[PDB]
Amino acid sequence: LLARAELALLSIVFVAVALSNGLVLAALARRGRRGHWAPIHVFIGHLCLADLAVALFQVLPQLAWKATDRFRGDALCRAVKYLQMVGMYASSYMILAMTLDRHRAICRPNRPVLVAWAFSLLLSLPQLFIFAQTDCWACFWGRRTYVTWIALMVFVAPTLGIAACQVLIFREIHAAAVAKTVRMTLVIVVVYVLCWAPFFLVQLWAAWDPPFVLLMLLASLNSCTNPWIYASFSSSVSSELRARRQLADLEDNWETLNDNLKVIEKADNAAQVKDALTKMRAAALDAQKATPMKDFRHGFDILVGQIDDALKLANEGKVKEAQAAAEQLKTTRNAYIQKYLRARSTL
Amino acid sequence: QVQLQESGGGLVQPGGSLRLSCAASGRTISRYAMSWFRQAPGKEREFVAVARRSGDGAFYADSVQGRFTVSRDDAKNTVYLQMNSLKPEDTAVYYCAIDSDTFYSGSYDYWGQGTQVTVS
Amino acid sequence: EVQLVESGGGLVQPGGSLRLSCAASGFNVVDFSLHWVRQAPGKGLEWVAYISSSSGSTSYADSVKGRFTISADTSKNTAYLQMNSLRAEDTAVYYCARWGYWPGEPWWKAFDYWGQGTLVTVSSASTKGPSVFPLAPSSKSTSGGTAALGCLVKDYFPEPVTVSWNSGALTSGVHTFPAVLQSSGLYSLSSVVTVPSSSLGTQTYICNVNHKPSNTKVDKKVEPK
Amino acid sequence: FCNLPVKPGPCNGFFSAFYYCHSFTYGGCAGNANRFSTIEKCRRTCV
Amino acid sequence: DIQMTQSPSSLSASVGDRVTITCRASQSVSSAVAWYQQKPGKAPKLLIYSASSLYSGVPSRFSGSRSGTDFTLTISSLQPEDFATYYCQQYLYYSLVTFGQGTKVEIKRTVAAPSVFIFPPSDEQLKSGTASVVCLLNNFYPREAKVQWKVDNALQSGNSQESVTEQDSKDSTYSLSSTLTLSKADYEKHKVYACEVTHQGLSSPVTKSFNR
Repeated sequence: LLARAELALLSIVFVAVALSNGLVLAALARRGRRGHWAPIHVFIGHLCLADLAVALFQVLPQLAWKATDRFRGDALCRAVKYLQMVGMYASSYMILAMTLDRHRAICRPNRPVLVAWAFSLLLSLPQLFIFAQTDCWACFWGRRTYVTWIALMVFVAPTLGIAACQVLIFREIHAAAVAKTVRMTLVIVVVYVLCWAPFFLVQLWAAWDPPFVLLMLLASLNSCTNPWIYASFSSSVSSELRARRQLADLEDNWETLNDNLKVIEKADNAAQVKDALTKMRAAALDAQKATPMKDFRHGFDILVGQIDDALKLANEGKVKEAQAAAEQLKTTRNAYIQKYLRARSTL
Repeated sequence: QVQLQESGGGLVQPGGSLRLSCAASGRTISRYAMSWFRQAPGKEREFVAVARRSGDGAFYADSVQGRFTVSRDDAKNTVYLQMNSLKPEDTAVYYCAIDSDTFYSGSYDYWGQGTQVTVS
Repeated sequence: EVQLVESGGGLVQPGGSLRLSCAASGFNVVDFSLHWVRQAPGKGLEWVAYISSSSGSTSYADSVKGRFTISADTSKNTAYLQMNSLRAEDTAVYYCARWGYWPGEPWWKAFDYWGQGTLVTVSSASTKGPSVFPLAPSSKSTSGGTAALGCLVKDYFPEPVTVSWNSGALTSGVHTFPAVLQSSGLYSLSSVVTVPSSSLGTQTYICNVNHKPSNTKVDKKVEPK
Repeated sequence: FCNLPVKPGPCNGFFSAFYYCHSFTYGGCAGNANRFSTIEKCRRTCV
Repeated sequence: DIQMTQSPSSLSASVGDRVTITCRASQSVSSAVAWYQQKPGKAPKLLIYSASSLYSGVPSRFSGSRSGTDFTLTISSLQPEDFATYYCQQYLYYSLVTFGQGTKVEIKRTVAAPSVFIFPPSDEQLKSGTASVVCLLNNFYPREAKVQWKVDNALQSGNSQESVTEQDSKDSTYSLSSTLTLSKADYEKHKVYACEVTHQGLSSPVTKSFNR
């Protein structure tokens, strides 16, 4: 009966993973009707594909082995191991690819998914000579050797690398659709680490100093948790299934420009106009320096030139003409500063 | 009104080091320069060094330039003279003095008491 | 070659009507706004006024508003500053400087070229030769070591005065002091050298003073007292 | 039980183990009594 | 509208020292601050614009810096050519140009008290109706020497005028001449003329004097 219970748990895990990832892939395919080859779609699609490979070659072998008393089948006997390890590498390499893409999204304006796939495939090639006939043994010391290799390549090294990349991501963010997608990738990383930490912890333990099925189950739960996190974050797939500091400086300088415009339009004489335009000049140069740069600084060139025209009119005693020249600043602001403010939805 | 305390050492050999110290009482010296003067037996007081307020640096006489250094800790109103490479010729009584002119004209109103420095 | 050449200075009365001319080369006055900046002797830099010869107005400092007028000629490629009701307070060296137009680097490189200074002197004092009064050392004026000679140049105008000792032969310890302006509007100057003691080396010394504007040359004797 | 055959653990894993004595790789799950954590323990028990 | 302020009006340093001058703008201005170097008798020359950018042709040892309204000029290693006057300016707009007070970099040297002399007026000058008594300080290494005129132990004020030379091209010392000007009758009114001199290299004021 306990064997049947283990069979039931494994079959349920297989169902959850295969169904969630197939549904996410179907939602992405349906979005494909709109030409939405968005960068995030291919990454999460191949992440779900990696979770599908995991489900098909981690749970199914386990199910077939729990039935009768071994994985009946030698070429396939080791091929299963190869594919399994392929999925084990991909389950973190796709997250690393996503974190790299989120880094890029706030940097200079597919290849990395194929890079992750190539790593997950090549780094599993030893499984085609480690395991061989009855059932397959990993004979050859070999325990700490391959255990350390697997624990580092699959879990520890990509965890620290992705941590460094996420620190770089906050580095560029700190210096908000991208922030939301960064948070999604962060939740994916956290779930991956929590699911897989005890697995390699005890593997290395046995490796240097000599009930695993519970850890296999908890680890495999990550490949069903990921797609639902993505569905929670991504509005398109959810529908189908049913910079910062520079921006703050820009906001401060634009608020200063607006307050100076308020001072100008209510001004009575040339002196207040000149003072407010002086503050306008300072604020506009400061904003022109900050990054949301060709059309940005060009728009601020126009703003400063209009401020200068208003200053020339004010110095000649033409207060009202200076006020009109300052009113042109509202037109320039609406033309350019609003577009630059729109960058806050990307952050 | 302003008092000056000052303490050096005793007999030292020609060699690496001897530090002398002095401190103001009744007046803060962050806004005044302070000077070290040297009076050998049978001689008049010679200038040794002056330390000024902030960023003005410090200046030294020909005899001690490159050999003695002067520092000031305003938190304790203290001036320090670090004497290196001492020679018997430097045996003298050393005095600190407060320049009451913030423009460094050298109007020394307070001297207090010096301390004996002997080099064997 | 980019350069600014100022001219038209000199001595005027406290009634003004003095016109200074700044010629430009390399950069045309059309491409750059032109500023006049004033520096009193012994004083710092003070902005006076500016003109945009091609695209705008002229602006003046509060210190000169109502008195100075800046104009320009884009065919002569020159600028002019006309000063009326000049005071002694306006006596200073005047500089003509460029400043580009927004946008771009030309605006950020403020005052890249200053040209040269032109001196404007405002005083009612008339041209006058100096009188020379050697100040011989006393029997107790540091006698026994090394002693200074002493010499006075008093009440001359204007102030390109050249002072030497022994027709230039005495170069040891020469300290000729910068001229100072008196309440009378004339200048006075002292000049000293140091010589060995014992009656100044038993030598009688000559203080030679030349004032070019009045063609004055005075050689006066220093003999110990 | 030294006479109970082997079948590595269906759970893909790389635990060290010994069996009646030779080393092998234990998956970590669904084994049987013929499994040792130390070759010396195996040899003392069975050989 | 915008005032520039400099604190280090006088900076004493030797060849090779790294020197720093600061300047504060009174308003929340942009990086529109410039640094110029001027030598006596010559027009100022641009060193720094955009408050951080080195003007073309300026030696690389100069460097500017901006922190809000505070701007800084540094020289990595002082050369003898760099002993000049330096100015900061705000150039936010053509009508808003304002300069600082200026700072002068002078050669750091030892301390040596100046030789002190007093000279009575000559007979010729007395016959012209004016008596100028002259006090001379030769070769004080700093330039902060103070001279006080006394006539029959009375303090003089308003009748005296001072002149200080530039740093000596060879000895890097300074000389000071102070002239006390009286009428002929005023000179005859008194007997004893004296000059009291105070400097940081002096342990006790120097008094020179003479009888009329």
